[PDB]
Amino acid sequence: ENKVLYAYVQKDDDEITITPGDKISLVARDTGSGWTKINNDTTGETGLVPTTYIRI
Ligand SMILES: [Mg+2]
Repeated sequence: ENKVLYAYVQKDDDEITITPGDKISLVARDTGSGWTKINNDTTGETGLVPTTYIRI
């Protein structure tokens, strides 16, 4: 299953918070920015997180 490995707190409007154990789903893979767009179904939010912090 998809995983949050490392916690990240939102820092700009396009980002979202993730914490280990949250249920996530992919929106769009990183194209070279270092960020992946996801949904966090635990929190209900959608946006960018650092790619290395998750496994999708
Ligand atoms: Mg912005």
